[PDB]
Amino acid sequence: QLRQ
Amino acid sequence: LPKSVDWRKKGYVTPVKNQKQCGSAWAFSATGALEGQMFRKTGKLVSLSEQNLVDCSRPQGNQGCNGGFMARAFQYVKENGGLDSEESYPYVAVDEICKYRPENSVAQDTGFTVVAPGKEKALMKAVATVGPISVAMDAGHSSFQFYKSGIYFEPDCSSKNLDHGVLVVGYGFEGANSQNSKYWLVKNSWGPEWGSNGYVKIAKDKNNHCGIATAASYPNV
Ligand SMILES: [Cl-]
Ligand SMILES: [Cl-]
Repeated sequence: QLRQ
Repeated sequence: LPKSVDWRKKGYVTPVKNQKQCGSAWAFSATGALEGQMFRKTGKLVSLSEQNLVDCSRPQGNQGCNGGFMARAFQYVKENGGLDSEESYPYVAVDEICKYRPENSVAQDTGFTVVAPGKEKALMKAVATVGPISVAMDAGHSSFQFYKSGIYFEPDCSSKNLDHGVLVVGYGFEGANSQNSKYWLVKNSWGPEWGSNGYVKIAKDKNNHCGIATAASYPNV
């Protein structure tokens, strides 16, 4: 998962 | 087992890295675990290459910046015979040509060990006796994005539908009672600016919160  | 464990205090863990806009958390989780096992085997802490995993492990079923799995990464290092250092094969956060060089390899593994699925006490034992452990979690929450301090506990967390790979570097507890207010010490790959210097305390022994013990593994070196 990515940093949003 | 010990009441608390922190492999960072023993030299097993590299500083926090940043996957940036690439779905490569699985690779940082895998390099973190391999970093701690190579440290236990040799006494040298060497940062390993996530880019090497992203560019070269599609045959094992990984998809570079579109996702992957730590066990597939340990399978690649085994099948491949090695893994390059971060210094020699730098991270650029995009899918590129596999440039694996054996002469730059600083790690190897013979396969991996899986922690019994869903068992937090089994993960506790692996963490205490082995070193940092790769784990999958459900990180798909604004509360996780903006985490800063305290034991993270999110009602919307799933223990079965997971979307992020991270590294358990230890566990501990708050207060004087070691049997309550427990937490997993987790290294993330969102930079040291995210969370608490790049880390997060995730509720422990609260029914496998966010799935930390659902898909845990470590490389055999
Ligand atoms: Cl990711
Ligand atoms: Cl995995």
